[PDB]
Amino acid sequence: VFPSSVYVPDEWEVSREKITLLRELGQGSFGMVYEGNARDIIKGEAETRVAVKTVNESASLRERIEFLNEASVMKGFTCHHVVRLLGVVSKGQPTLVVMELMAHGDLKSYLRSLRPEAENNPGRPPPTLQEMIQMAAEIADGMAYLNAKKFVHRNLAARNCMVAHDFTVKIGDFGPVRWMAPESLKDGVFTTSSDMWSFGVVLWEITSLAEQPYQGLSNEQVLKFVMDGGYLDQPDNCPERVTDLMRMCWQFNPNMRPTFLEIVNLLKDDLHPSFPEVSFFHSEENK
Repeated sequence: VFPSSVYVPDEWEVSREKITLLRELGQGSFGMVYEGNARDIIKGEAETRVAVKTVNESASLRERIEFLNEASVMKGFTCHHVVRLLGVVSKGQPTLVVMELMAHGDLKSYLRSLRPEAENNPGRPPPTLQEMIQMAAEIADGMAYLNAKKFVHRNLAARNCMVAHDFTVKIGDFGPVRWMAPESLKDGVFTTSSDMWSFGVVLWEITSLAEQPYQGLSNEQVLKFVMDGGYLDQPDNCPERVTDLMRMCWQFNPNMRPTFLEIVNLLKDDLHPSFPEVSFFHSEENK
């Protein structure tokens, strides 16, 4: 077994010289991710802020190929609520995969920065109900898109959601006992329905400002607790509407949980005016 390189140097190929790296953003599944700038990568803008993925130096040839193969797959995604591919540098080493930059980082980090005791509090109040409903809809929309494209996330969590410069939340990377559905923990079965369970946990993270799920329980205890039918307690003074969403996501029977499109449908009337203009839900592709 050995993967063939499916990436085709096409319109997505970007000359290395157009990419300038500024700083490290953190380790990605394949290697260090950097914040950078790209010259003339998007029609209409002289330079674009970007995130640049690289592959570990210790990576095998096979892994380097898998890295590029994932980039090729991303050429087919065009959702506003899923972090998008902008370009690829496959000529020579190191291989670079250029993505749109999410200036505010992962959702977990962002949430924890809004905590009152946060040493890096931006001086802004925690998410309002309105902002939470908006985040829920954006995340659900991105997930609905992946589901339409026939992809199961398997790792949805606040740490894997990203926040843009205008605070739009998007699905980040994807191919964690505290985020897994009981059926997944029991039979290793992953579906869009188990993704829904994880979505509920993300809502819980949003309403608790990223507290650790089931804090106090070992991974061992969580495994039994969840498979026994137990679920997370509602965070203090959690908005009733978000609590209702969580409860739907945590139905023991996966068949009883809502779909991501149904989540967006439930929230559609309470979103920013721009939502219908950018969502998968309101696009002609949602059929």
